[PDB]
Amino acid sequence: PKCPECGQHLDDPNLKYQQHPEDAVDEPQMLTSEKLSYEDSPMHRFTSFSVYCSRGHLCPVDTGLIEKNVELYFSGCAKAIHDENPSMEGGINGKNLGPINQWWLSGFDGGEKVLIGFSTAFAEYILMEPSKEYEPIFGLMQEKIYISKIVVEFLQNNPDAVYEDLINKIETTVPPSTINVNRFTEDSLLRHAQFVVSQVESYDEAKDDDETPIFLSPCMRALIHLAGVSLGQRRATRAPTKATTTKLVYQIFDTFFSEQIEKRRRCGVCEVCQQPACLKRRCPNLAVKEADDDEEADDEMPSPKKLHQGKKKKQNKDRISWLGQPMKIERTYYQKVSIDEEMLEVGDCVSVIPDDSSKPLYLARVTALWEDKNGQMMFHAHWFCAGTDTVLGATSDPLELFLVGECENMQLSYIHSKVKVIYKAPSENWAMEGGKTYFFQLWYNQEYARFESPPKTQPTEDNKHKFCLSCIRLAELRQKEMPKVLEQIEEVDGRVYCSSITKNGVVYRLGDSVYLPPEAFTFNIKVKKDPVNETLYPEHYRKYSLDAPEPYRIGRIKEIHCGKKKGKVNEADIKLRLYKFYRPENTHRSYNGSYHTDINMLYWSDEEAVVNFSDVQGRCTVEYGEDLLESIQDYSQGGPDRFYFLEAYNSKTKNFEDPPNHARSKLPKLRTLDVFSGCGGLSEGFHQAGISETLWAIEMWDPAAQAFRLNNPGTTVFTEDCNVLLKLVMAGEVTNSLGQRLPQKGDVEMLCGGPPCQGFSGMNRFNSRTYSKFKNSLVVSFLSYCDYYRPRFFLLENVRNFVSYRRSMVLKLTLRCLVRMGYQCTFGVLQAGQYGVAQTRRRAIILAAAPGEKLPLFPEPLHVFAPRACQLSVVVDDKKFVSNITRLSSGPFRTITVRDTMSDLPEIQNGASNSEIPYNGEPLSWFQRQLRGSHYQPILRDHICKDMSPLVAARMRHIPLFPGSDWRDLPNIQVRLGDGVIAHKLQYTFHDVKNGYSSTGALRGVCSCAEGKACDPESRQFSTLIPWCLPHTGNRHNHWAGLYGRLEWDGFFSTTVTNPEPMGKQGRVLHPEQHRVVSVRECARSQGFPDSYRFFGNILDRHRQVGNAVPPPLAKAIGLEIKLCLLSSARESASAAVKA
Ligand SMILES: [Zn+2]
Ligand SMILES: [Zn+2]
Ligand SMILES: [Zn+2]
Ligand SMILES: [Zn+2]
Repeated sequence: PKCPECGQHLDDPNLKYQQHPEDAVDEPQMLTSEKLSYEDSPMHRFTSFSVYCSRGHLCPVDTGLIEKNVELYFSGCAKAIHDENPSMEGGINGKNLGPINQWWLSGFDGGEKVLIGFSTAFAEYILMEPSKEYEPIFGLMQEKIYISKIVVEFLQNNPDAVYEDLINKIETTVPPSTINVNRFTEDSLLRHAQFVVSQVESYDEAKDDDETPIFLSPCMRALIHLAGVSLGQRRATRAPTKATTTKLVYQIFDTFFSEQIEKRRRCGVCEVCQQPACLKRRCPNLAVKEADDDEEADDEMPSPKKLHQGKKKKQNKDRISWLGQPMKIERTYYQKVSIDEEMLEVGDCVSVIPDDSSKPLYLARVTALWEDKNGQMMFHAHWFCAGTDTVLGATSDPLELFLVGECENMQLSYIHSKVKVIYKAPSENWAMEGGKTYFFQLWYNQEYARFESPPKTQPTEDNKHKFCLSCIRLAELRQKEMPKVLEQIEEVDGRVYCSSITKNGVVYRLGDSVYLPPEAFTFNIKVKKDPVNETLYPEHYRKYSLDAPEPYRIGRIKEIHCGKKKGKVNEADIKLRLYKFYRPENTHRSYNGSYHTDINMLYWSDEEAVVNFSDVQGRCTVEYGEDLLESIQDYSQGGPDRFYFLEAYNSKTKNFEDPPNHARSKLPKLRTLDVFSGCGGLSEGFHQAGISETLWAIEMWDPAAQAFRLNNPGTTVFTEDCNVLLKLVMAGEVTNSLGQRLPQKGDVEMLCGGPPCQGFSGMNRFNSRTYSKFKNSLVVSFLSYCDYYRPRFFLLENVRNFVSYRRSMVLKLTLRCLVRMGYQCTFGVLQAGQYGVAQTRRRAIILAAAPGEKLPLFPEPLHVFAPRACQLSVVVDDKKFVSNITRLSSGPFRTITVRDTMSDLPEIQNGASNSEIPYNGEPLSWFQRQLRGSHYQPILRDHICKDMSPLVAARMRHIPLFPGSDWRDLPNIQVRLGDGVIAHKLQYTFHDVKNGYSSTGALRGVCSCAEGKACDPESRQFSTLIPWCLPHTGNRHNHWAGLYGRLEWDGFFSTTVTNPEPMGKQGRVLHPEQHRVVSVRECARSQGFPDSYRFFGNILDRHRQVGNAVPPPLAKAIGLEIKLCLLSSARESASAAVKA
């Protein structure tokens, strides 16, 4: 019993038949009425409507029957186009009104004007209210339509919105009384995914701009993949931001566009492709792939080859003759001047023509001039680097050269011409200056991509002739790397026993402690599943289609025994006898040691080991706790590489005895402005490192600016657009609107900030479209703040991919900009997890130091972390750039786990709303002890989590506790959803040709596409415990591994969480044990925020605050590198005040 025209089942109890009114005259006759008074189709209103098949069954319109060619007829009261009355008053009745040509919509912009309309070969109709009988059908259609309105209006306002932003928008929208639904959930969006998506695509075709289609925003692409959407199904129709630049900054971006600015695998299958300068044949399937592809980068390639090592051509010899008297005599005889038709003097610059493999004319500075024992007239060439050959490439000034550590001896014959090379030195008031020939400003380090201030070491009279800065640089480096013996005692055999040695500029005496790889030495050693019920766990079959290393070994120096090279000591074969230290985990305690133990603590062991000095990783202080003048806490925080012991451990007895007797015995706070401050995470870390004071912050979002105020009372927190506050200082205004005191030149010592990269964040080459955005971006505004203020220190923090955006053009242009201003600058990727947080998050960091200060290094990882997460290198124009970081893999401390992070917090349930609750317990882990304080605090603030819908909540309760459990572990069971609502079972009705049958011979398919056919809609199940969408799109998305996943106690957070959603893109977000999502505080702990840190606004505002922040431990680490630059520069002036 099915309809041969509309398909509807006759046994369906919701089926209804059409009932005509009397008047009911057919379409043509109805249309010739005087009740009626810009298109060749009469437009009229239409109330009390009903849609039906030739057989008379009331029909939906949204179901695609019209498209499947099925003739649909209608009836009701036709009224006048201006008549707003939804009653059958001023109107004629019509019946079986001509087969519906197509249906349409309008009002996707202005007011709540969403009008539904029908089109017939006779006329156009603007549907008013439906008939009694047809009302429920038009009712479901009304829902579908409202959701589509919310989505479209939200996307016009908020493009760039992420999946979690949409879910919140939908969940939060209060539908009018007229809609039969109380509120829309994620379950609704998934149910009407095909409708919504096809409507969002329709809006794009309809109103036309040069702007990005709305179906391509992140939330929309996330929906398309998660739900099983078929793109391309067509339907219905109906001044730019200016950056406050400085002259300098403007010209860089201006003089880049005005140069570099130049100018397809379509699916075929879709309805868009299957249609014919008219063009709107833009394949949605290709568009999605392209947009998804543009979001991915390339993370290994060899060390870049050193320049100037190619062949050179010789110039013809006319007259080459020395002028003046020899400067010195060494087998070699130096001279101040030489003749080569014209005059060349020690210190001039020359051009050397190479074997033109690209034709780039080589440039050098004439270091020395001499005549070798064979009468060959030589010169030493200290090579220059063309800007187009530094990281900068094409963006650089073509007249700009750079100093390098590249120099070689050559015959005077290679010289083609003497070249004028000017040093563009900084002014006396370079700091107050904010707004032809070859020149150079900086010294470039190819490997690490550091532009720094020229050495400024002047020639001694002993080497006034031979003076090469590259030779001096190489010298220092070779002698620092060198393993040399400082003081030697007495030899036994052919091995000399010493009291002190050195390497990497670190001095190692006897009794000092050392770091070593875990493979250096050893300690004293130690010594199958059953079938699943597949009817109950039908998705578990999907469960099957390198971890963190060990921290350093530690030992105290007993002997420095050595070897002998014929005459003296064999500097290479320095050996070390050491006393082994155990970490509580190394001990029989193992994993049970590592919990409550101070990350700092060790145990003494009379055990001995011999290793090479070449394996020593560094020095560290291991002291006895009872022979300490301060408390362990005071000691441990006092400085880096500080470890302690209070007991000793006998491996044989497995006992802890007291240790033996032989085991015993101002900083300038830079005045900071933090643009795009947030709640102050970066300001916090920098405050902890002691290097700063944040007196000014700029944050446009009220809840964040409020939260920054709470935590920094001394700060002037501006909430105006930074572009306005800049135009205001560049006008002499001393105060803003509220009368807040504007910072001026000299006030700001350090400038930091995280500029958003809104409309250009993508990997492909620039366009007219993408450049436009970047040209006036906050990156441009931020660089301008740097140019006007001329701060001593600068930091631009961002997502790691900032380094790869637009073929690295965002990075290259940022560096070029810093260079034109005259700054020492560099870049690097850092992994948050390596500095003490239970989270994998990389960040691009752009450091800059003013001429006069020194350019800081990137900090050495303090924590051992998984290698997969620590991919720190950057490819720029197919050359591999690396930072000064040496600790590739290892480090002094064990990883910080989710357990360390939150194992102390008291239980909370889903929807937990009390912001101020007792702790109900003491801290457990070392980490917890740190963020809580070494005292008593009563209140636990922000241990608050989202009230998830009864459906989500029920799923969370059914996720098991075993580490690694996600949605694949859910049971296929009916659950009473708190209210009247009942979460039903997922029906397996299709074959999965690729996945086979279950162990019970059951089907695994959930949609017709599992069999290779097209999707059959309304095979689409909703309000199921196992979400229908997941088996639907599983095979193409790695079985959505992690979705509804609980964090592992031993694990970490996947990324910075800003809004936890179980089917989102922010990773495993459920609590390891409790039937809820991670709390605001749990996230704050993942970010290494002290427990006393304050947040502001509603729950979501507090989640976004926490998640948007730079983790304070990463900022402390960076801050401490600034510490060394300050200390080092403060003592350099002091050891020069004496010489003056
Ligand atoms: Zn029918
Ligand atoms: Zn297509
Ligand atoms: Zn040299
Ligand atoms: Zn399907």
